[PDB]
Amino acid sequence: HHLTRFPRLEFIGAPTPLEYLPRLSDYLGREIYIKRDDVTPIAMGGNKLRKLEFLVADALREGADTLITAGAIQSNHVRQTAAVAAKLGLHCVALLENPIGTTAENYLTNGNRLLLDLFNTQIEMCDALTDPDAQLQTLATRIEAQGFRPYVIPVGGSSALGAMGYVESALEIAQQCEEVGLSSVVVASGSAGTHAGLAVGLEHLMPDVELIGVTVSRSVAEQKPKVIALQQAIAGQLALTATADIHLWDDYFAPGYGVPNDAGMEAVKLLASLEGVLLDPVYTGKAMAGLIDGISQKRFNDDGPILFIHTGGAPALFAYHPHV
Amino acid sequence: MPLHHLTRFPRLEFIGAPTPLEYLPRLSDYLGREIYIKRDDVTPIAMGGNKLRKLEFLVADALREGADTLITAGAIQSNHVRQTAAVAAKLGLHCVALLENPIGTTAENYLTNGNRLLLDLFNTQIEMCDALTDPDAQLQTLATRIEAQGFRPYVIPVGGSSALGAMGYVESALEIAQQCEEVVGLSSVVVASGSAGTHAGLAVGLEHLMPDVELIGVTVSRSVAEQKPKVIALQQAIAGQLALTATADIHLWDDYFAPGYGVPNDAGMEAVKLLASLEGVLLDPVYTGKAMAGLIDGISQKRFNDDGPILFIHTGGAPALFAYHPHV
Repeated sequence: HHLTRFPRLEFIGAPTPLEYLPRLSDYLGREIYIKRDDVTPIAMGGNKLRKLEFLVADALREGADTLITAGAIQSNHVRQTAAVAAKLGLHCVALLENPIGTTAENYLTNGNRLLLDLFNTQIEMCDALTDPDAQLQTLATRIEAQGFRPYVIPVGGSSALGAMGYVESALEIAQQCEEVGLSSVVVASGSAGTHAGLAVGLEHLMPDVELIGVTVSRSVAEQKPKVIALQQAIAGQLALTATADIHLWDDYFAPGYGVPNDAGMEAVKLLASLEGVLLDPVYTGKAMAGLIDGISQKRFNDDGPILFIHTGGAPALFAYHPHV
Repeated sequence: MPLHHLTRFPRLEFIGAPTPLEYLPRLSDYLGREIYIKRDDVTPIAMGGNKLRKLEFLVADALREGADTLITAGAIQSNHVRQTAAVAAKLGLHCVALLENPIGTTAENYLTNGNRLLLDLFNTQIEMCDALTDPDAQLQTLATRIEAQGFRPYVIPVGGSSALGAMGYVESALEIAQQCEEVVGLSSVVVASGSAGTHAGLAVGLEHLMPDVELIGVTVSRSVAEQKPKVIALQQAIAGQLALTATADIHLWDDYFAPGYGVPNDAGMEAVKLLASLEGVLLDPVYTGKAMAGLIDGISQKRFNDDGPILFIHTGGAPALFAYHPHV
């Protein structure tokens, strides 16, 4: 590796659990393991915290007093960023959109959005995040003009820097699995930092394992370029090469980002009832539905054990109830 | 050494590593006093909480008995019920929950969101009742029906608070002593005092491992006079089970729960807002927000034994935030 060049804050501490799922395994007729990255100590957890360890460390080095990011009203990333800002005495400004055009009260005011208010997040609404990076720059300039020193975190925290958090996650995965068959790894692939980070990390640590990203917002055609771009950026900045192909399945997110679907909700119900594990309607439920259908369709490279990366998202359950 | 009889009890592994014990620099700066936090809200199972430590012992006991069904009781928004149901799902045990509406609310998020929502995800069989007037008797009656179906039920009392359940918090005290060793000299510990198992287990553990430390229970449902005998009964039962004596006086503050169990109050809400905004920590309107409100007032009014470090036990409760929003 030799990746320990980048400054980082310790938000997690201990490696997150890697667990066997004996009831799901028995039901599916396949060995399933889970990386519990939904279990991190800050504000109901999630994958974005691993990214923020690097991103907020960078922010501090720059002497920032404000964090600015963007996402949907129910963004897990925004909530995790708001919580970290609170913890560190930093202001937080969030640029928020309603990506599904709902007026359902729990989507609008409960779940992750409720938490934002608890963290004293400054909320800026926009009609659509059509150009996130650009819109974030305009906000940052406005906030700076008010007398603050802002630091911009991209949507999903998915820069090459943010993605370092998932290179780190792979190291944990590597050591946690050295006593396991191993065949495949499944993760939700959205803003792509998690996917890319694991891609780089797993190429070097567990080259025999197939990494599958189940998309939550885009076709394979729209997503692969994003993931490759980040994979190569991470690789360069760690003085490695990344030659592994990127595997994506885009069948499991219709009709769009932040809209639940039946396979997704049924995946949520299955994991909850068989294992007492909570997924979410936007991300992990869709990714899991992808895993299950992979077994249905004999879609994995071989029939060996599968590792699902639980990236979090469960507070959205309370926003999506009863419907959107 | 004194707590070695704990090894005698079979126990499941739900927690794993010791939960974090963290300094709270921003809260400490505001309050003018060193505040630490024991993060029993961060557990791997279904959004965590104190109840998981009790369940390690209770469910091990159920398994030893050949039980296939966990039966328990609580409020619709009970964290205990939610954690019991999660554990039952995980182990392939059936779960039956006797629920009450403690506050007479018709708010739809209280009736259907938060913890109650999660119950359906765990396939919990739900039995409503008008009021838990006699929980032990009502749990028994329900266990008889369940048994007639051929199930093999294990009854868990409200909050998981039996002497056996309470061993989880005797165990937690051992973690706390270890984690503080060389790192900080505690003066005080603050925990919400509900069904009394958490308070009692800590009381026994802390008496033997950190006898100079002042343990304060902030009541969430009862006056000092109603609550104190419940805590003492468990304290003594726990000690007996471990071949120990427990001579420590139990301390309780009851000024922070009004107008009653499961009703939010202003100081509770302000404590929730303070912890969220200063530390990114999520408390809850029923238990921890009220206990924290007590800690804060205790500092303001100089109620503690001295001016030294305070440890807040974060027992969990956050999923209730979503059920109490926007109001009840």
